[PDB]
Amino acid sequence: GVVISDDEPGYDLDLFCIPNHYAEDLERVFIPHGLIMDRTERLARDVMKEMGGHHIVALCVLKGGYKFFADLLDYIKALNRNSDRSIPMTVDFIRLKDIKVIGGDDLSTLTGKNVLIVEDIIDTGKTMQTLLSLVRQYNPKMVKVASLLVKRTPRSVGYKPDFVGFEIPDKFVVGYALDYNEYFRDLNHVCVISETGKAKYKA
Amino acid sequence: SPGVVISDDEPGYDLDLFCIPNHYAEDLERVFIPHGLIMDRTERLARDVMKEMGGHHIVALCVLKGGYKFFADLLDYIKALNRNSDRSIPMTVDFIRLKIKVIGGDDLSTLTGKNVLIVEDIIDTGKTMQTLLSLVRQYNPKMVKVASLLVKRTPRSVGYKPDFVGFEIPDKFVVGYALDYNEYFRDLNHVCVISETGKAKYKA
Amino acid sequence: SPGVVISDDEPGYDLDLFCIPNHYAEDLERVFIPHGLIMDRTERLARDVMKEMGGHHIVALCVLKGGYKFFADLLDYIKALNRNSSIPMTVDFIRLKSDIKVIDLSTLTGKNVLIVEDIIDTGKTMQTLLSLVRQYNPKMVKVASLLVKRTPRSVGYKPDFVGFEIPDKFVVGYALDYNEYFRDLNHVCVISETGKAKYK
Amino acid sequence: SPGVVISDDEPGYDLDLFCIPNHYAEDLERVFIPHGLIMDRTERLARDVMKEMGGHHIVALCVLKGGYKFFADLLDYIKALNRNSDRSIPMTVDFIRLKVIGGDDLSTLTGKNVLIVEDIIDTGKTMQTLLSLVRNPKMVKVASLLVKRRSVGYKPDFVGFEIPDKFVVGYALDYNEYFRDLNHVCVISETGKAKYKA
Ligand SMILES: Nc1nc2c(ncn2CCN(/C=C/P(=O)(O)O)CCOCP(=O)(O)O)c(=O)[nH]1
Ligand SMILES: Nc1nc2c(ncn2CCN(/C=C/P(=O)(O)O)CCOCP(=O)(O)O)c(=O)[nH]1
Ligand SMILES: Nc1nc2c(ncn2CCN(/C=C/P(=O)(O)O)CCOCP(=O)(O)O)c(=O)[nH]1
Ligand SMILES: Nc1nc2c(ncn2CCN(/C=C/P(=O)(O)O)CCOCP(=O)(O)O)c(=O)[nH]1
Ligand SMILES: [Mg+2]
Ligand SMILES: [Mg+2]
Ligand SMILES: [Mg+2]
Ligand SMILES: [Mg+2]
Ligand SMILES: [Mg+2]
Ligand SMILES: [Mg+2]
Ligand SMILES: [Mg+2]
Repeated sequence: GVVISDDEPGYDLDLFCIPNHYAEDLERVFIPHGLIMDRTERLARDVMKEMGGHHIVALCVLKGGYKFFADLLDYIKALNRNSDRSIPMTVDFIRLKDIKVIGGDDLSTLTGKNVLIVEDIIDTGKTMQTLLSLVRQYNPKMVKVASLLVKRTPRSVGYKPDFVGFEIPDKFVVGYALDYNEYFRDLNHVCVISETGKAKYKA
Repeated sequence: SPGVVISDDEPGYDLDLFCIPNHYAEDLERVFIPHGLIMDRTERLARDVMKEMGGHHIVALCVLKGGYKFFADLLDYIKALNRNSDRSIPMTVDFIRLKIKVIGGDDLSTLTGKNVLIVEDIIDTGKTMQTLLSLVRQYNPKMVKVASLLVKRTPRSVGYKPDFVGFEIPDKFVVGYALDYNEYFRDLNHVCVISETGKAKYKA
Repeated sequence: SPGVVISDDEPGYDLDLFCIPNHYAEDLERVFIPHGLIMDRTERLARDVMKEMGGHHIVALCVLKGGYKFFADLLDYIKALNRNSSIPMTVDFIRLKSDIKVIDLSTLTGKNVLIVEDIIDTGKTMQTLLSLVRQYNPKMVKVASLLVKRTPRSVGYKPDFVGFEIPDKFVVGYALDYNEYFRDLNHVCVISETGKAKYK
Repeated sequence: SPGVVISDDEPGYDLDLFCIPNHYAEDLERVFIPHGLIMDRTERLARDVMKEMGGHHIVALCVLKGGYKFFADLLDYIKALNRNSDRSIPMTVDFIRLKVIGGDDLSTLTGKNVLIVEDIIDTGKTMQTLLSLVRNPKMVKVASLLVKRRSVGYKPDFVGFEIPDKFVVGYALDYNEYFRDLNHVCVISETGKAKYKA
């Protein structure tokens, strides 16, 4: 994936269009929306090259997964209608919130199927451990994992997704559906929160 | 406005004039609402939402599964206004699924005293919507509004009208733009009507 | 093949259902082809061009000014296809204005040329253009026009690629003008007669 | 604003991290500025243009050929601004090539807010000539996607990116007419430079 370095300074907010209501709440733009798009376009092709023979169930991990999920699937849809290659897709949504699971339940749709799990970020890798444990209970034919972000953290068990958008430093990022206490999901760029932001939006 | 009126005698478009996924080439009969028309209409709807809810925080409630495409696009159009004006609608997002079984039901307590925009793919009998409204109302939100991409002209037992409507359509079964037939056709950008071979292939 | 056919009795859409620049609000009658529909049609056209001319080098020739939007989007869709397993492209621009006047075409020589136009009406412009272009000796010439107007005032011209076939009404938007106005409008619309009076 | 500053030591991106035109696979070395970044910056530039020029009728002048992509995208963002706030002004367009080749009469620029749209400013001699010609418009401003750091000291009013003294192609910028059909700003490889050599 795209490696973002520890000393990556990001961009000044005044160079980009940002939501009026978060103008004072962000410190820098970390990953511009357009960069996320470009990288996701390539990821869609990588997904096709890998899982292209088969019908796939795309499993969206809510809430933060929703933007990456819709965009990735859209790029995949563009391939399906303009190429000879093909991945017929059905979709499913799951939420993990010590980790409670909502919406599976459900989920025999996964049995004997090719599963593409779609996540916003891998940090400790624990959420993903909980998910795979539940997916195992339905006996899928194949499981692949795509994550927009993978965080470089010593708190990691060492788990790595098949498809990675960006490998990022051990910093807390928001935007592109990633939240701080449910705020900042309504933001297209991945960014870092300012001092004012932390205090204003703290729980 | 009651949205864009698609006539009862609308023929739709020959599949050959559009790019459609090859795996559905035999399973569809006509494109009924082109993806791009949906986007154009959704852009206007975001501006309508901004005019009616602007300068206020909203909880945007996505009704899975079929609502997910309209939800993402509408929110993207709203975000475009948010970052290009000094008028702004700060938004938080939530998800719910109705299947009548309700899934994801315990973030509904959090709606108390809030402004809620429910986002749906379609209103047919209206029973899903009425069920969902009464559920939200149990938690006393300050305000509830409903946006629905499609509303069918069909007899309804109550005369409910959503606040924002993309298109008013004939009483025909449509698929695409996340609307399904037995989970198929969600991976299709256009709204379409299904062929007889489509109905048979994917019949549950 | 004759493209998306828009009927003579087509009502179009009420302006109030779309986002439209305020400065054109009272000057338009209806929306005829929503920007997004233009996009969806142009995506298929890209694939049609890739099917006909694929695997070979192409000069894409933009006919200014009205052709510029269709040209940009059509090429963007072709480039999208090119990022998958290819039509290498160079580009050029030409303007014809009406006696029809022209505004170096040596590039075209021995190449496969795709002329990109906004609209064919009488077909005069296109005969004028093909006449000149063929004098620079290209290997092949194909013509894409977003719009072709159904008219008794015919030569006419059948382009190889056609977006929409429309009624004999004066349209503006998506870079087509009325007296240089309305190019900054993303939808194709029918101009009002009261609208025509406002832009001289 | 000097725009988004791209340093001299900016390495850019490995080609395999992005979707690249198949036919340019060996002809490029690095992605230098991703298309998505260009779009993000252009969106902001659009709002900057409207903040300054949106008070009166704008004539947008496209400098062919390399300016065509930037021009199209910039105006679409401007059109988006103009159709989502109840305040707007008409905008007309023209096209020129710099030898000045083939726009409308320059008297169409009188009394208007003229916006010149360029792909790149290097020395800046070209623009200085055009500017010292275009002049009684109500106002003239220049938007350029790229500005290089042997200049004669001209700076445009709106800058997308400030780049090193490197030769770049893509987003309609060419090497001998090639590479215009490329969405990213990139750097040519040795293979590329000699394959399309003049
Ligand atoms: N917004 C944000 N959230 C972060 C980040 N790192 C971990 N998290 C917490 C995400 N959580 C932990 C990931 P791990 O691999 O350690 O199990 C996942 C669950 O988040 C639920 P939701 O998407 O917010 O509804 C971060 O950099 N930004
Ligand atoms: N794809 C499609 N589905 C249709 C249609 N009409 C009803 N439905 C079924 C949707 N249902 C009924 C709406 P009502 O107002 O009658 O209570 C709700 C379906 O939601 C389940 P999901 O979005 O497929 O996960 C239709 O035209 N197309
Ligand atoms: N905007 C607009 N223009 C129309 C229309 N019909 C003919 N025209 C005239 C186009 N003209 C001739 C077409 P024909 O096949 O009859 O030779 C050429 C347009 O002029 C060049 P530009 O693109 O406006 O700079 C129309 O419906 N809308
Ligand atoms: N493609 C490319 N071209 C570069 C570059 N630097 C200068 N140029 C030369 C561009 N030239 C002017 C530079 P000045 O110093 O006078 O401000 C103009 C050439 O443009 C002709 P066209 O757009 O290809 O039709 C570069 O990095 N890439
Ligand atoms: Mg997650
Ligand atoms: Mg979280
Ligand atoms: Mg629904
Ligand atoms: Mg359903
Ligand atoms: Mg023309
Ligand atoms: Mg004209
Ligand atoms: Mg130039």
